[PDB]
Amino acid sequence: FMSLFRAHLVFYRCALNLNSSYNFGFLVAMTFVLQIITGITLAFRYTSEASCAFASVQHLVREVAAGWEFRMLHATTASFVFLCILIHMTRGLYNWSYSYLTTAWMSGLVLYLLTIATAFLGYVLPWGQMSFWGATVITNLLSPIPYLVPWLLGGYYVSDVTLKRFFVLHFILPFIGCIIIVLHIFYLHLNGSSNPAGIDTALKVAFYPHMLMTDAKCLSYLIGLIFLQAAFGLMELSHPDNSIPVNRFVTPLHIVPEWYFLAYYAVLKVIPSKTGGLLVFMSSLINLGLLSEIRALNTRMLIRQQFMTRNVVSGWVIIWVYSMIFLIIIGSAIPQATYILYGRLATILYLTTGLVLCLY
Amino acid sequence: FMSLFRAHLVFYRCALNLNSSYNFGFLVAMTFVLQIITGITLAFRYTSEASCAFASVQHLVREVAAGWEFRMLHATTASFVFLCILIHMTRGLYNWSYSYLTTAWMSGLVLYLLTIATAFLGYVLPWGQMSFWGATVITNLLSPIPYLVPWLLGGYYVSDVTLKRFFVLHFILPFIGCII
Amino acid sequence: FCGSELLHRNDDMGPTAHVAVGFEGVPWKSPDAVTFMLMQAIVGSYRKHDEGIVPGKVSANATVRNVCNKMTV
Amino acid sequence: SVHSHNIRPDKHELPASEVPLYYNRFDQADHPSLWQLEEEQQRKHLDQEVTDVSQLVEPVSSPHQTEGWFKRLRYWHYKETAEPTFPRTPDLSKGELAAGATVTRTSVWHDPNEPAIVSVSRFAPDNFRAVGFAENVPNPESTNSDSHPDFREYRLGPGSVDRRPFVYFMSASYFFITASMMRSFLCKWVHYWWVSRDMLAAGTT
Amino acid sequence: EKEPPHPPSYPFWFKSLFHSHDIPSVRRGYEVYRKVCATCHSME
Amino acid sequence: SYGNGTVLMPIVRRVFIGALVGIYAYAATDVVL
Amino acid sequence: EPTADERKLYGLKCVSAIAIGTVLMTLWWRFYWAMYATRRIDFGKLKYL
Amino acid sequence: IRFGNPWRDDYPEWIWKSLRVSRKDKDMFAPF
Amino acid sequence: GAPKFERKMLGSYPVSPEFEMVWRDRLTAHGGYIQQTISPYQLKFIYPFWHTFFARCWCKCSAYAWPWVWPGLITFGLVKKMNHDVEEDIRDHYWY
Amino acid sequence: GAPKFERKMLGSYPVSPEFEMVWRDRLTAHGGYIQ
Amino acid sequence: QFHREIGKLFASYSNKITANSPVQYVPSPPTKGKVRRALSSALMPVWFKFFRGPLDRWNLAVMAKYLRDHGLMYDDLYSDKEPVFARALELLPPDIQAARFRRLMRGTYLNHLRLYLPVHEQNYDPFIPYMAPYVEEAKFQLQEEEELLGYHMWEGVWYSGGVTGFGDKEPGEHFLVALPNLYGAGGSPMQA
Amino acid sequence: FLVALPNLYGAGGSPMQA
Amino acid sequence: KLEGSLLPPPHIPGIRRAPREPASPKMAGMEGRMPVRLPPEGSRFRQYVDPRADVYFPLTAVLVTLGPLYMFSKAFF
Ligand SMILES: CCCCCCCCCCCCCCCCCC(=O)OC[C@H](COP(=O)([O-])OCC(O)COP(=O)([O-])OC[C@@H](COC(=O)CCCCCCCCCCCCCCCCC)OC(=O)CCCCCCCCCCCCCCCCC)OC(=O)CCCCCCCCCCCCCCCCC
Ligand SMILES: CCCCCCCCCCCCCCCCCC(=O)OC[C@H](COP(=O)([O-])OCC(O)COP(=O)([O-])OC[C@@H](COC(=O)CCCCCCCCCCCCCCCCC)OC(=O)CCCCCCCCCCCCCCCCC)OC(=O)CCCCCCCCCCCCCCCCC
Ligand SMILES: CCCCCCCCCCCCCCCCCC(=O)OC[C@H](COP(=O)([O-])OCC(O)COP(=O)([O-])OC[C@@H](COC(=O)CCCCCCCCCCCCCCCCC)OC(=O)CCCCCCCCCCCCCCCCC)OC(=O)CCCCCCCCCCCCCCCCC
Ligand SMILES: CCCCCCCCCCCCCCCCCC(=O)OC[C@H](COP(=O)([O-])OCC(O)COP(=O)([O-])OC[C@@H](COC(=O)CCCCCCCCCCCCCCCCC)OC(=O)CCCCCCCCCCCCCCCCC)OC(=O)CCCCCCCCCCCCCCCCC
Ligand SMILES: CCCCCCCCCCCCCCCCCC(=O)OC[C@H](COP(=O)([O-])OCC[N+](C)(C)C)OC(=O)CCCCCCCCCCCCCCCCC
Ligand code: HEM
Ligand code: HEM
Ligand code: HEM
Ligand code: HEM
Ligand SMILES: [Mg+2]
Repeated sequence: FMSLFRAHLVFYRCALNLNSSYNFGFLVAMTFVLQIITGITLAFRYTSEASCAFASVQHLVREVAAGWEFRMLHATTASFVFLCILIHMTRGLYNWSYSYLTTAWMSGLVLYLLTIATAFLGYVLPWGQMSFWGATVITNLLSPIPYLVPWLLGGYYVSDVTLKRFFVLHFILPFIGCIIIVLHIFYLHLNGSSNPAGIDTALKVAFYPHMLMTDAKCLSYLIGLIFLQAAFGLMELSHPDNSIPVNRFVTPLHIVPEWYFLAYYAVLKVIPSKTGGLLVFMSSLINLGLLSEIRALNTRMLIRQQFMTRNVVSGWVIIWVYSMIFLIIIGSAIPQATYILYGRLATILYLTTGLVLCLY
Repeated sequence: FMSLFRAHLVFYRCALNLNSSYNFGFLVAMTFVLQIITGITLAFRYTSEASCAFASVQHLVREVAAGWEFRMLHATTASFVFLCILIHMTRGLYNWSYSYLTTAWMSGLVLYLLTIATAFLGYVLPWGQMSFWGATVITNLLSPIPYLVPWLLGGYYVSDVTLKRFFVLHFILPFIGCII
Repeated sequence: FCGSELLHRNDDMGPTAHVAVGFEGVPWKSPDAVTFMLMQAIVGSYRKHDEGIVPGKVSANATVRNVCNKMTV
Repeated sequence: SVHSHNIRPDKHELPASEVPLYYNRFDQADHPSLWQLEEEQQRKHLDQEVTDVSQLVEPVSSPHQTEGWFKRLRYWHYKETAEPTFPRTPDLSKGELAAGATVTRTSVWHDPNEPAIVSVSRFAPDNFRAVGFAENVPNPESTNSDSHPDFREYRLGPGSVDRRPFVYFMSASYFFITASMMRSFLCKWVHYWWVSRDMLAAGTT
Repeated sequence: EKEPPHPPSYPFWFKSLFHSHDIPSVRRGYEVYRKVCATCHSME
Repeated sequence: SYGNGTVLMPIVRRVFIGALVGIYAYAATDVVL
Repeated sequence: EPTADERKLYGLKCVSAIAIGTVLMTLWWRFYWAMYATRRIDFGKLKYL
Repeated sequence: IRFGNPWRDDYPEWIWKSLRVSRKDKDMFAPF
Repeated sequence: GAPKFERKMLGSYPVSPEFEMVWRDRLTAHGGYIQQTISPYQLKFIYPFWHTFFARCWCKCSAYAWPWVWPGLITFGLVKKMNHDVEEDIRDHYWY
Repeated sequence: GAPKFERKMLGSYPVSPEFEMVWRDRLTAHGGYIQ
Repeated sequence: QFHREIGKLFASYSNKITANSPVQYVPSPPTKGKVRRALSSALMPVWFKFFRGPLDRWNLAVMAKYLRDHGLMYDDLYSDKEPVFARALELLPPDIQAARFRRLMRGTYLNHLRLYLPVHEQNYDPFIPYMAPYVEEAKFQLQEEEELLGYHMWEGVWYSGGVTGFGDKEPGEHFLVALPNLYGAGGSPMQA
Repeated sequence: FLVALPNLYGAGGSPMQA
Repeated sequence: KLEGSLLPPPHIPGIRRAPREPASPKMAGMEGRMPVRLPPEGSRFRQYVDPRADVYFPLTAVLVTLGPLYMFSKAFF
């Protein structure tokens, strides 16, 4: 396999005008590696038994040498997984990368859904108040689908049997993801990568050493920022209620999931209908997938350069980004008629921008 | 990968005088598959906590639908893994297969050691008398090697911490075997 | 001595490329000049259309042997 | 390749033989060798000296073209719309282009005072060139601009100090820092594997 | 309901990157727990 | 088109479009009409 | 969390070391960036040496 | 205003001058 | 990779496996060129970055102004107007 | 596979990937046969 | 014979199209309806003056300044991964192909440095359509091939000869035909 | 093994046909 | 003399020349800006264009899009 290693990581030729916007695929991969290493290590001392799960995490931190380091690194790195993915996806929408890298885009979307499901499974394991009540709610939005809920839990409620099986699934899915990363890379190197200017060019150079040293430089920043946040606690990435034991007969005063799920949780909150809110979920994913066939939606021949430079009409991806930020604020607020009004305003922009990306 | 599938499982040419002595490599592979399927299924309801491990196996058999089938299939198939391997190795020694299939023989020996270690880890999990006292003894024969014992257990005796880590290793090693 | 490259790319002059590489050497009167003469002979030379009676694949010169056996052609 | 073309009929994007989008004025040479004379007798804008953005040449193309709801970009050239059985005949007197289906399925190439074999020899794509070709299209002499620096400004020449010792002390320092980071992470993993603080105390009695 | 008010920022020594706990004050707070709070609250 | 084996993506395109036309038509009849 | 002091003292040693290595890797990257950023390519004829 | 404006953008004259500065054959760190 | 009419090779030696991706993207140098490169051991490699700093910074910041900053200021303003109407709506319903 | 002096092919058509193992064990039918 | 009845319906609709097909060029009918072409003309003097007009003019200024900063033409922005444009590039004469090669090299270098060209190197019109004659001939060649050879969904042998069997001709371009060999040194399809 | 799988794309080839 | 970026073509036997538009008058509001052409003389677009509106476009664009949405949202949502 060493001829494959040198063909794809040493002698592979790349355009000279690459920059840091093309380095975040490597960073995501490295976050998976770090999670697998720290995750397996945590598994040696975790207990899936509901009556003792919450206690096994605390005892791990308070009694075991270096136990605090593996617990806090696993929690912090999870946040960096989703930040890197977000920047990774936004580059593609800025450069219309899916125009000719079609199966790379689709394979990526599957990886995104796999990572969402993995993170949701992991957040239930510590078995605090937010673990229990967040799983109860998010698993009810899927109630319109018949009998899709009572079986995944194996009971009449998020009981102790659900926790045992969420542990096994959480263990397994990341390694399946590693298989799909191989397909992702297959579809990319089939066509070759694009560049920031959106042109064909013969001014290319080998990956090693020029481009390999840019990936290495970015890795340093990632490791330093993870350890900075992990060891000092500068930002508030976790909710305090998950430091409280589960109580099935007392709901917390404010239920909100992790930040990387907040925006779409707000969209589903401002739509009163429960069935209409789930249809909105499918339409959004369908729109992202349809971009793989953007060449065929109009007979005019497209170009990769979108001309956002010095342009006062901006671009649709930029307008989406600010609508997402606006909704993260709404999702973190107490329900109030005024918040609901503006939340619906932003939801329209959040959805319309996706649809018009298929037009040109 | 379909050209590899047809090249090695459809058009691959073999001598006409093969017989059943050359069929036990396939059978071993199929036993691994069956163990992975039944093993993962058992893991959905097993508890590594020493104070409740023994009880979780019994409750699995006595209360859960079809729980007896997955428990007894996993235990029986393990015995057939070692019987097939034994017949598989004996054919090689009868025909001096290692004469020219050198790296096939060595790679096989590594697979044999991996399967031995996996089975030993699995037998401690139900946490009965033989689980505890068999691990205590077999882990003392390795006492001549310095400090090779107190760390694998993480304690002064086959305690509750050893059981948690034997579960993770037992989970992982079979998939490494599939690579080899 | 400047370490640098000067290359003329031309795809309209046949399938054969020509290249030369150089190191800084020593002057006539150097106490090490004789050794440079010898090092030149250890690397030696080779022509595909004029090997002689010793086939290049079995030459004693290691450089010739490695070049002639590359990709079996 | 794994990419298909999208040549199909379309009711909103009419065929280029009817709506060209690009500026539809072209000159026509009897033999393409004549373009070499045009390239030496016409003047080029890039040979004049201008100093302010306001003095740059104005394009002959119009900005008003593509229209529609949520259509962000407003100027295009080419399309893959299918051509019909009987396309529109180009008007050569107005400078219109004749190429492809508009040569094969029209009588645009007939000339009363010439044999057909001679007339149609002038309708290959190399025979047409858009107005403004010689005055505008650049042909660079280098990738580098004389207004920008290159290695002549930055090269270390005679009298310079050797850099090898510094380059390898840079790389060695990175590695003894990265080696220490790895050794510490492994030692912490081994500690985690060893007995905990609650069990070490129970053994003391 | 409404959002509760944000509490003020008191200058606790430990809030700095470079600072440790103030042990003399930790000792006195343990007397307060033992003689006042422990009558109704557990720390299991 | 003729000469390539990209044969599933054209099917995915027609299913996705159809699905979108049905979602936004089922919502209008419930809110507007 | 009684492990707060151990956590913070280890972080100072680590974040400072990593930062220094980040500077060194920046220099090593720009070392290779300059050979292609200062490169000259001429079409037709050679201009300058 | 030239900055950010597609109708006027160009470098001011003090940036074109900085690109013309020359330090050929100088090395202040040579003693190191 | 490259188009078929560009991938065609002039030589006949076989493509080695470590070079499979190189030759999948072969491109003909139409017209030719002359290349000059200096060894990195004989170049100043940090000063060039700062020598061109002002020009590079102008180009980048000018490109991003309209498309990113102008929508950001509008989003910031909407965030303030929203928070000003929430407070007034709480007092028109709960305060006496 | 077979020895080099047996693997040598008489034809020139390229070996297809699904047949890689077949031609790694080519053997000449010395003397011929009727089946 | 249920297949012969369906074939009769297809045939009736087919003969109707032919009997109503003209034998010379006829302008296409207006797309938009009369109700839509009346509102637009009534609101045009106000919509065009203050919105659509300045939108068109800003667009062309943004495009022209970006291209000129890099020394590029508009037609340089099209990719050789389009089958039509790839065929057009094969038909070019040497002089036009050489100038495009050079502009693309120079523009990648300028985008890498992020340094503008001087104003006196930007004095040219970037919107000259130098590819048009070759694009229209390419479209004609590929429309013939599709109508004469690609009018039916043909069957084939599956996973044989390096291809999947569903239409691909160049080998090893889909995952289920990846990794053609386990031993050996491989080879290039261009050296068969 | 460390030189197994020479190519990811293409149709491969035989060393006996070089 | 001629509109746009064209110059008088030289007379070369064998090259048929397309007709070229002559230069047209300018309007107020383009001083100091990079030139972009106006619609042709005989055209409805020329009767309605005014380069002075380019300066106000950054605001007009925000109002036609976000304006209606804000008023519709403040009335029914
Ligand atoms: C000394 C005293 C103290 C002071 C000193 C300082 C002290 C502190 C310590 C020292 C700090 C400095 C040390 C030296 C640093 C040297 C290195 C350096 O300069 O680095 C810059 C350098 C820039 O890269 P480059 O190659 O030079 O140029 C790339 C081009 O810019 C790419 O451009 P392109 O044209 O090639 O590509 C097009 C497009 C392609 O797209 C992309 O590349 C991807 C998308 C880019 C945009 C990102 C935003 C979208 C994502 C949103 C995320 C939302 C989060 C959700 C949570 C919200 C919570 C509320 O990208 C863009 O458009 C990029 C431009 C974006 C401009 C954004 C403008 C914002 C305007 C804001 C207006 C606000 C208005 C309201 C104001 C109100 C108040 C008045 O980046 C690096 O080297 C990266 C190193 C680190 C790797 C990442 C690891 C950490 C991951 C987390 C952070 C993620 C963001 C990281 C940046 C990403 C950039 C793409
Ligand atoms: C290798 C060298 C290195 C060393 C050795 C390495 C050794 C390891 C390597 C592996 C060795 C073992 C062999 C593994 C073989 C694996 C199979 C394989 O290779 O197949 C490739 C094969 C491609 O073969 P090919 O030869 O490249 O080309 C085939 C044709 O000849 C030509 O076709 P084409 O080119 O025209 O188009 C092909 C296109 C065709 O594209 C499609 O047909 C679309 C496929 C993706 C659809 C979903 C994406 C999102 C779309 C929007 C949302 C839609 C929602 C549904 C509603 C739709 C409207 C009704 O396919 C792709 O784009 C590829 C995508 C990659 C899929 C891989 C997934 C494998 C199965 C595992 C799935 C696990 C999912 C976990 C995450 C979810 C957990 C909840 O892929 C397939 O065709 C299978 C597609 C399977 C799709 C599964 C989608 C599951 C998720 C659906 C969405 C559910 C959302 C629910 C949300 C609920 C919220 C509460
Ligand atoms: C805020 C945090 C970020 C960092 C600080 C801010 C960033 C700038 C810091 C200053 C560094 C640059 C100094 C000027 C350039 C030096 C190189 C050079 O060519 O200069 C001469 C050159 C002209 O000379 P020439 O005669 O033409 O050519 C001579 C050479 O042969 C030309 O040959 P060459 O071009 O091939 O290169 C010569 C080579 C040779 O250079 C040498 O002379 C060799 C020096 C060997 C040592 C290398 C540095 C290692 C330091 C590591 C830390 C200490 C470790 C020891 C233990 C510490 C224990 C506490 O240069 C180097 O290798 C440069 C070494 C210095 C690297 C930068 C180190 C900064 C951080 C230091 C502390 C560590 C980080 C904190 C963590 C620790 C504490 C918690 O002039 C310039 O390049 C122009 C100078 C103007 C540029 C400076 C602009 C500064 C203001 C902008 C930044 C403002 C703040 C950030 C704003 C953005 C965020 C809001
Ligand atoms: C009793 C109360 C009833 C209330 C309900 C409403 C009742 C309204 C009755 C009105 C009756 C009188 C007016 C009738 C007009 C009829 C027009 C017509 O049918 O077309 C004729 C005619 C059709 O002929 P055509 O041949 O099709 O021509 C089409 C054009 O070619 C088009 O193409 P073009 O190339 O010429 O144009 C360029 C094109 C392309 O331009 C571009 O792409 C450029 C874009 C640049 C954008 C740059 C933005 C940068 C700044 C970003 C700022 C940050 C944002 C992000 C941050 C967010 C943070 C959260 O521009 C556009 O696409 C324009 C976009 C307009 C968007 C407006 C959408 C408003 C939606 C309001 C909500 C509706 C409900 C939603 C759902 C609710 C839940 C169920 O069209 C025209 O001649 C043009 C007329 C255009 C008029 C547009 C504005 C109409 C406004 C009406 C009043 C609305 C009031 C609402 C509030 C009321 C409160 C009480
Ligand atoms: C068996 C491997 C080691 C494991 C045990 C040791 C602990 C491991 C932790 C690191 C220890 C330090 C490394 C050893 C020193 C190496 C020195 C050496 O011989 O190098 C030769 C040289 C030394 O530097 P040099 O090139 O200047 O030396 C030239 C030769 N001299 C000086 C002798 C004339 O290094 C290289 O060739 C560098 C190659 C490029 C690699 C760049 C490194 C950055 C990494 C970026 C990618 C991210 C990696 C993470 C992947 C994760 C995947 C899941
Ligand atoms: C992309 C990969 C992964 C992601 C995104 C992820 C995410 C998470 C998250 C968010 C938590 C909850 C942290 C908390 O709030 O306490 C968690 C916990 C956990 N994860 Fe992971 N994980 C990944 C991989 C793995 C793997 C591969 C394993 C084991 C093989 C693992 C084992 C565990 C365990 C045992 C816990 C419980 C301990 C705890 O909650 O701190 N994880 N994971
Ligand atoms: C585990 C998750 C992922 C990993 C490990 C990963 C990895 C990579 C890597 C290493 C690259 C090449 C380097 C780079 O461009 O950054 C890349 C490119 C790419 N990725 Fe990802 N990716 C992931 C998720 C995604 C997602 C979610 C998408 C889109 C929805 C996506 C779409 C793309 C595209 C289109 C490219 C090519 C960009 C271009 O060349 O223009 N990937 N990916
Ligand atoms: C998981 C364990 C193993 C699996 C799945 C496996 C699989 C196979 C298979 C499928 C074959 C070809 C069919 C056959 O001859 O039966 C084979 C052949 C062979 N195996 Fe195993 N094997 C395993 C363990 C071993 C062991 C333990 C040895 C020796 C210590 C070994 C040595 C050999 C040899 C020498 C051959 C070639 C026999 C011949 O052609 O004469 N294998 N193996
Ligand atoms: C070659 C593969 C395997 C072998 C030889 C093996 C062997 C064994 C043995 C001998 C036992 C003890 C049975 C008893 O006396 O009760 C056991 C138990 C167990 N194994 Fe496996 N195992 C294999 C694979 C796996 C895998 C892949 C998993 C999970 C991913 C797994 C999960 C379990 C569990 C949860 C138990 C405890 C339940 C019980 O003791 O009945 N096993 N295994
Ligand atoms: Mg199209």
